[PDB]
Amino acid sequence: YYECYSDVSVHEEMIADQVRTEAYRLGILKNWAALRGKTVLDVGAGTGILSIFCAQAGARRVYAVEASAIWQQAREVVRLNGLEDRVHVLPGPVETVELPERVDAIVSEWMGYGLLHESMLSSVLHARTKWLKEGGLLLPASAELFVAPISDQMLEWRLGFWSQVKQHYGVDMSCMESFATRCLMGHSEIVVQDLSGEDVLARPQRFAQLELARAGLEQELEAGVGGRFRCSCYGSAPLHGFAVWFQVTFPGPLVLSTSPLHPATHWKQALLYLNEPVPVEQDTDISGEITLLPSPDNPRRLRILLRYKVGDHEEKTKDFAM
Amino acid sequence: YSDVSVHEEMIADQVRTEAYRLGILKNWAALRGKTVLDVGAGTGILSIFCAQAGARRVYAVEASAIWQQAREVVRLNGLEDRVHVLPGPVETVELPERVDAIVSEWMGYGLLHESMLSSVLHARTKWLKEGGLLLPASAELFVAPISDQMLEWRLGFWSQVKQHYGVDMSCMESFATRCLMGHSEIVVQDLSGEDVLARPQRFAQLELARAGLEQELEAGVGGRFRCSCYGSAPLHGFAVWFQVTFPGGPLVLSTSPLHPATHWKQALLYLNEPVPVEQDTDISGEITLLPSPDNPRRLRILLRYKVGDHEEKTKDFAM
Ligand SMILES: NC(=[NH2+])NCC[C@H]1O[C@@H](n2cnc3c(N)ncnc32)[C@H](O)[C@@H]1O
Ligand SMILES: NC(=[NH2+])NCC[C@H]1O[C@@H](n2cnc3c(N)ncnc32)[C@H](O)[C@@H]1O
Repeated sequence: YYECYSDVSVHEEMIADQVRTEAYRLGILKNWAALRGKTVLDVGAGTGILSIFCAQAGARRVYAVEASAIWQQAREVVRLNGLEDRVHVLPGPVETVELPERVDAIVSEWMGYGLLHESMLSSVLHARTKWLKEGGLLLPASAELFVAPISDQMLEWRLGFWSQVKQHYGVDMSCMESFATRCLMGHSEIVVQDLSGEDVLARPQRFAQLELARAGLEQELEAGVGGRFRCSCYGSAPLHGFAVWFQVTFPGPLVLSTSPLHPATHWKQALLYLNEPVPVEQDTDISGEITLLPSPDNPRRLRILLRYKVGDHEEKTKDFAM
Repeated sequence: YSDVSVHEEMIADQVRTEAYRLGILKNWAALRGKTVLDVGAGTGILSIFCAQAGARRVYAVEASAIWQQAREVVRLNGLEDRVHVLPGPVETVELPERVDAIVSEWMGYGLLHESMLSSVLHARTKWLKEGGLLLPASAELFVAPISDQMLEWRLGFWSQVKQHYGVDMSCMESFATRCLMGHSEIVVQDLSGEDVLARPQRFAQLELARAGLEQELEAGVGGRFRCSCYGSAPLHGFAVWFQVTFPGGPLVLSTSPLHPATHWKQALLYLNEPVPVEQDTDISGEITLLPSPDNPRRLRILLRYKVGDHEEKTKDFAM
């Protein structure tokens, strides 16, 4: 983990994510009145680009706390922009860092795949408890989870591939389709893949909301985060499972979304495949509940417990891990 | 290989699958009425190509659980009379006769990574008749110095941050070069002809009919090379790729960046830093493909090179 964020690739991926980086830039600059002349704490600053956005927004003092080796690159970026007097890159975890003062605001890019995989939300909440002033600002302030049933067209392509071999090469391989379905759908993994609007089978349902200012959100991460949903299918298509994505809200309201209906990001969406495709029709009712949990082996690994019911079928469950 | 994705990836590789189909079908005269051994048949698609080419019998040996799907595929094509799927490794399988030909899809990344060449050589010694047909029959290894254009854009990205967000990050290019080039790992990436700095050089050839080739793989495979640069560009390292040659009745399946792309792409051997070169800059050296000391299935590459008047350097790559 320390080895990943000390490398260039993940930071190159995060900054080249134009939708994400421009959203944080605007969400910060939009809060100029709340940041002008104030102090900011950046949890997991990486290269320090968000700390510099806060200084450009008028912040008097920004502390860029970064645990991996990339803090030495953040120091170089900050001096390269002539900002080391206002932006102080501090190495180490935010839980053991020593600030000279409680800060007026906390900014952090903490979200992982499925919102909570390999996430540093607990590190941000730990910094909110220890260093945020009473009534301080949080950027982003909240995260919203969404779910929708899907008919993954790419999966349908990989499933029908074996029925298409004979047209191209003359060898009938349609008997592979039953075997390919079990291999691509029978597993219990969370699949990270980006879908389009054509894949969405019903109206996306918002099933959970996390307000980062709430005390006790820390304990609820251990118990599990999620909620219940109900939707009606747009039309007839094979139900492959569900897509789970998130958005974060900045106090303005600016929204950074990872929805398939909105421009793509590096998070894509988290796909929960059923064991087999399920035929559904227009106005088919799909209800259930989804819980985002830490894996019992690794508290940084996202586990998702799915409970669902399709029409008159009996309620089923499935247990996913990243 | 009991999972579908690797077989789906192999068959979706149109350049690879069509080359094997033609190397088999164009050998109809040599395969008509003859027997074929398919080493690692997987789904059995190559064994059915050999049947259409005219083979009187094909033994499709497969060691993973995918042999049950190949058993179904052969039945679905009405060919279980002359195509027989036999489970287990080719080293312990019992055939009723020696065969006239061997067909096998055995090449891995860098030709010899997660390859089954030894199993094919084991089957050549045990089951192939004298002078029998091998499909493919040989493999040719190539090297060319490269200026990776994708690597240069990944390096130049940090100087472009100030234009969009107003934060200068050009100090990262020095740090990104060490991280993307200072490692000692074989990078599997596909290049184009624009990346090639000099005329590709063949530095080794493997003849699959040769007994004792298996012992030579364990000592190392490769040879020397010499090339002069096309023009001026930063030298980032060397790309290694292969081609397999079928006996004609001569079709070649290439993984060169100058030829249509395959799933093997090319094996990129990056230097620690970029090296400026110009037109007619002579690059000489030697490359050896070896089994890793930790894992004999894992490809290691010893690179020894000299750029112009610079001192001869070496670098030790693994997959
Ligand atoms: N946004 C994400 N999904 N991940 C961002 C992780 C970034 O925050 C850094 N980071 C993670 N946890 C911490 C922590 N407790 N304290 C400081 N930096 C941290 C990590 O080094 C990397 O730069
Ligand atoms: N990896 C490749 N270059 N080709 C695919 C390997 C295929 O050959 C099969 N295979 C590999 N080694 C052997 C062996 N010794 N005997 C039989 N089948 C084998 C493997 O199960 C898979 O279906």
